[PDB]
Amino acid sequence: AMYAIAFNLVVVQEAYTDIGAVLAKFGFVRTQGSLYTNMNEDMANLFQAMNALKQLAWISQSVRDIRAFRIEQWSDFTDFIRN
Amino acid sequence: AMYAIAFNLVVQEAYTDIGAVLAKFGFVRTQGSLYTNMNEDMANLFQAMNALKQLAWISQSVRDIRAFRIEQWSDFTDFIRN
Repeated sequence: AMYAIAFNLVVVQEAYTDIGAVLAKFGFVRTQGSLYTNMNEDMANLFQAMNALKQLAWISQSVRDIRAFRIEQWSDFTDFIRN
Repeated sequence: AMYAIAFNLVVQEAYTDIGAVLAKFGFVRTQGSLYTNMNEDMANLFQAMNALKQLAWISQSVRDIRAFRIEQWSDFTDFIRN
């Protein structure tokens, strides 16, 4: 299924870099904003991504809000908008 | 259900004007350039997208725009902030 991670930071580009690096290790790529998606893997993979983030000592003081969710009915409106 | 709109722009700026149109159909910016509405249906999302479409300049200045349903919305803030 399609899993997604979205967050709010308080820190910038470096933190976004280091978080993106941890998430890339589990197939989560920045798609549209501060939204990281993985269209392939399951919940165990999402949970390993979230454990890997926890490991980063500084993330608890830089992340205000972090959401993970399943995306369904992923739909492209780019053409619907470009007329 | 929970619906969301995510986009990539090229040219806070006109995030204001898109956000204003989307706020009219209950879509609020929640986490980045991600606008969410927990409440309404596909018809509401549809007229939100028509409302964007009518903006003259949005064709030049949107590269990618997705809409989708969110399920299993989960809060990992406590999970992380330990």
